[PDB]
Amino acid sequence: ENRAQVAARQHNRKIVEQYMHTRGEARLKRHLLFTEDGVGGLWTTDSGQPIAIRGREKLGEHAVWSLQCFPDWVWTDIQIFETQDPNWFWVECRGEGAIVFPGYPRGQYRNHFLHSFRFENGLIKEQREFMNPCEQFRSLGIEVPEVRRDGLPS
Amino acid sequence: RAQVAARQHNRKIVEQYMHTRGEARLKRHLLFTEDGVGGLWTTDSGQPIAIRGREKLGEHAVWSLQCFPDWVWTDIQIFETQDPNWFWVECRGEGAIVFPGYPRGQYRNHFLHSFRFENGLIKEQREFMNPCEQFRSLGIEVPEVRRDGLPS
Ligand SMILES: O=C(c1ccc(Cl)cc1)c1c(-c2ccc(O)cc2)sc2ccccc12
Ligand SMILES: O=C(c1ccc(Cl)cc1)c1c(-c2ccc(O)cc2)sc2ccccc12
Repeated sequence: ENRAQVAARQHNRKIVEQYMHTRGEARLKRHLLFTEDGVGGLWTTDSGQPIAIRGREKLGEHAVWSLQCFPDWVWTDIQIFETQDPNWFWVECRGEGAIVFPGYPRGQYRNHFLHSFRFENGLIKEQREFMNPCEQFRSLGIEVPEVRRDGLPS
Repeated sequence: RAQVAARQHNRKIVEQYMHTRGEARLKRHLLFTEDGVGGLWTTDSGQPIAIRGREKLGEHAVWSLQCFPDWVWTDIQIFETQDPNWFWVECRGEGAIVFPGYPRGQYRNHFLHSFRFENGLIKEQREFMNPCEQFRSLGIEVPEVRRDGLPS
């Protein structure tokens, strides 16, 4: 049993590494790292609800959009965490690139990210991304509200 | 042996931290090293708000019990890692928010916590969430990214 779990964790780690280092035109094939019904997307949004892309095929189609709106995106400072579940990994990293959203000025986006990767049979079943949307607001020229700090300890 | 022993003890401390509620929050700083750091890494400013030192952490807990008087963490999932001294926690949290100068409200959010250990106690705790939900709980307007040109 431990041999099978050990093997799964070593294999899944290699897929996480591959995912995190995928840049440029290779992003068009990142969806092959997922199960046929795998889900990926952004769990921290302006609205409160995740924006998730469901299915390997739709993930490949979303990649076409991503190469237009995040044309040169890179993940940096990658730290991969194995867990007691051989099929569950977390990643702490940063990310950076141009942001080219419709109807907004071209900007430069930088942020800190946490990723969750859950695996089934050697491929990604669920990827979720967590960040602070305030930095994406700033990259688009959108005003970020401020919590008044006068009454807080300081 | 040395790594295994550390991880089992450290997991107990993470569990204790995440289940500390009510007046026991006033003693939660005793789970940290003398120079331990805790705080919020996802803010409105872009910089962390970190509380530095076990003594300042205990002082901050007094403020926290006033402003989050009934706070609980829920849906707690603790992740050990290949570092026996590094743990991650996925959870939710909820309770009243009583912030200076804002209407009393109810705050609910999803959280990730990072716990790094030194010699049996927490050296660094970091909390990550979506500040837009805290804005909502305070009655602060959340900006909206225009979707019109985005796939839907
Ligand atoms: O970057 C993103 C985003 C969301 C989900 C994914 Cl999978 C990737 C980027 C965001 C939006 C988006 C929605 C639909 C769409 O097809 C493309 C982008 S809307 C919004 C709002 C706030 C923060 C981030 C985003
Ligand atoms: O809840 C918090 C917060 C920040 C740090 C900790 Cl340790 C706990 C709560 C926030 C602020 C705060 C700053 C100083 C202070 O002594 C008390 C609160 S300012 C702000 C801004 C946006 C989101 C959350 C917070």
